[PDB]
Amino acid sequence: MIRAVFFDSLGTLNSVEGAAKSHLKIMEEVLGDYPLNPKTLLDEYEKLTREAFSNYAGKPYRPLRDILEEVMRKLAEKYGFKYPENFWEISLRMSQRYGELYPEVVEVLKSLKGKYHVGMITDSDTEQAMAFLDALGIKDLFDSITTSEEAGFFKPHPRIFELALKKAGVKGEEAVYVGDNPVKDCGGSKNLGMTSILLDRKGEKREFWDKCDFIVSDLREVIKIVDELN
Ligand SMILES: [Mg+2]
Repeated sequence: MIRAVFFDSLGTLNSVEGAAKSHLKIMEEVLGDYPLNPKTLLDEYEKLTREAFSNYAGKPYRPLRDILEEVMRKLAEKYGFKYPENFWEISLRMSQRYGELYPEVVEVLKSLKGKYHVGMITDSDTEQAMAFLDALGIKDLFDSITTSEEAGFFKPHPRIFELALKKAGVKGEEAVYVGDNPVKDCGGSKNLGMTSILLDRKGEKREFWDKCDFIVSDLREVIKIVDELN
């Protein structure tokens, strides 16, 4: 039976309308006064990271700090603004301020907790992951936090799911994984036997609904699915 429920972080629990805001303010901070539109830097930044996250998918871990910094240095040299050494520090500050949870998050974690092992599986560095959960105040709502730094590999590599299943002591078939990336989340968890639930609040990922077992648009639908399976 289902004795565990695992969630992704970005795009699943934190409001993308909140991450987007934070990132804009990060770039505004880095610039300010400099004759470059902050929104233009943001879009170029997102393009570069997207490519970096694409190139490391399912491969050996490498500090996200070094990756994201190679990108900013690239952009600073390209546009001529001062590379902020405290880029990593400024990033966190803006997250803790403008980053927020989707409305039903606490509600859902509470229900699943107690009766089912509740864990997190993220590609983020371990320290970044802790500070983040601590900022949104949901650290103690999890029984386990599993990261790529700990597994040595990024999603969808199987090792990051295996490790989370071990920390829990359950078998893949006895576990569920909730995420918003059809291939990285659902495709990855699937290789371990886990039951996959794709979150798609905007109803856009219709094109990739088949790669997943279930499709929800509100995390409250997960408690339903679980019991239905038990
Ligand atoms: Mg995601």
